[PDB]
Amino acid sequence: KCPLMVKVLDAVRGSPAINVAVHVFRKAADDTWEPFASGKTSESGELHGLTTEEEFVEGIYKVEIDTKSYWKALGISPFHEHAEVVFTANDSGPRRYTIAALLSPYSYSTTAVVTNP
Amino acid sequence: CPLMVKVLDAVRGSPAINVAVHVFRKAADDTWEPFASGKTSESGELHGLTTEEEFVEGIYKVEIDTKSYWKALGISPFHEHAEVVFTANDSGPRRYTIAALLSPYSYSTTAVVTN
Amino acid sequence: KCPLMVKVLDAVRGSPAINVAVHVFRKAADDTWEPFASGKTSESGELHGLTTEEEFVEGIYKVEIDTKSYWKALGISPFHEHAEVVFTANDSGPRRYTIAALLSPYSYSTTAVVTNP
Amino acid sequence: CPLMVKVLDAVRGSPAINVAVHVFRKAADDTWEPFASGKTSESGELHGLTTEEEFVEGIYKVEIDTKSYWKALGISPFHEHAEVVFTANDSGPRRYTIAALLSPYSYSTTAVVTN
Ligand SMILES: C[C@]12CC[C@@H]3c4ccc(O)cc4CC[C@H]3[C@@H]1C[C@@H](Br)[C@@H]2O
Ligand SMILES: C[C@]12CC[C@@H]3c4ccc(O)cc4CC[C@H]3[C@@H]1C[C@@H](Br)[C@@H]2O
Repeated sequence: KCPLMVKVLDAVRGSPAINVAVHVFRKAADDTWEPFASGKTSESGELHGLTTEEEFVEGIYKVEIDTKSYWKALGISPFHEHAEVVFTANDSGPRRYTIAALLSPYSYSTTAVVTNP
Repeated sequence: CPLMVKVLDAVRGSPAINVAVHVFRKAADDTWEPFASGKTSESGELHGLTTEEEFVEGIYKVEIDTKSYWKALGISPFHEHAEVVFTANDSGPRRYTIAALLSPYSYSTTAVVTN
Repeated sequence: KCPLMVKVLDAVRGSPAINVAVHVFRKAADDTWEPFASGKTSESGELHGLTTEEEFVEGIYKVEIDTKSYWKALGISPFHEHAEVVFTANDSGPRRYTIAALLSPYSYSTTAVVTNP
Repeated sequence: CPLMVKVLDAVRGSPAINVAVHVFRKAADDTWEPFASGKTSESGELHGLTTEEEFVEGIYKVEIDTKSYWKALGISPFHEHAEVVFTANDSGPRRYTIAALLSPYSYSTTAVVTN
């Protein structure tokens, strides 16, 4: 909801990827990754409510999507540990970010849709 | 040499082997005329479809028969085939590689155009 | 709306692809492509209302997305004429189909999300 | 031979040339230890990163420095880099090709694992 949303789809089943764990980190002043927010995708493959416009300040963020556990639960041993998405946010003022990922066992893609509010 | 097709399997992390590929050229009456065809190799590649002489400017379609590939693997697919439609242009680079990455409910295709 | 929706995104701009022409065809009994529906994507990159559950019977359908005109209007000469999506629909009863496409000048992807109503 | 990286540019339909690539291996203290690196060739490829001897089972990360690539082209990009994280497994095929297809606001990566 509002400034950061994550959407995950399954390219094998043509479906939302449900119950996928997502961890967001923010680079701290000492160049370490600090925990920022986390959650799981819903029945629609979406994860809303990770942060607020106030909390989501300028910075470098990493969205980890735990794809390996997703595939393993479906009986599949996939190639990747997780899909990582690393980006600078809000450098030119607040924006609305949708981070999308499309998953296959040995491949994925990831796409950002960015809107000006 | 001027046209190659390369196909990968995103589920198995492998070349997509034995996939039928049909190339067509658009005729003056806007129908698709068979132009060349073959099956992908053990490396997922299909070479020797055409020649510099035959591959003149025009509109081409490459059909990759993905449904039969997934059916052989016992995996239910969405698409009948992947279609790639483009105009060949002499002003650009001399070689077209039409690549495709296949999943049961999604495909990605790219053109790598080089000299 | 209801059983067939098309969504188009621009991978260069990280935005919906707006005002993209979309033509849907259905294979007739004489194995020819008959016009079925058409429209343009909205400001959200979506195209709703192409058909109804009544009209969208079993068959083989082709969704043509006119990507070349889209890129040309942005000053770009792209590789493909259009993105084609060809599929059998409703073979096992009515379903809800979202046909998504992600566009770049020399590449695209397309993905179906299929739901049981 | 056991690890290759191949990078393509979806905007220009070309190999992505001169892209920095850094490989890391996960250490016992869960930090990332520099393992190998290089720049993609004129064919968008990076060979000779490691050896059969050195490429033991473990968790590896391949970072592809996409932001600097797009910046050089004058195109505003979204990601800092593309990351690819995986466990090397001796039970599987002997060669890993890590491929990536780049756009300014989207990337796709595949592992092609072969003998
Ligand atoms: C990058 C790629 C996967 C890797 C492919 C590949 C893999 C190994 C290799 O030796 C060559 C290629 C060329 C096509 C490449 C695909 C084009 C696009 Br459709 C796909 O994302
Ligand atoms: C995952 C996706 C980008 C995000 C798209 C998206 C974005 C926002 C949203 O609300 C829905 C979708 C569904 C299609 C999704 C695409 C399908 C495939 Br063609 C592409 O990789």
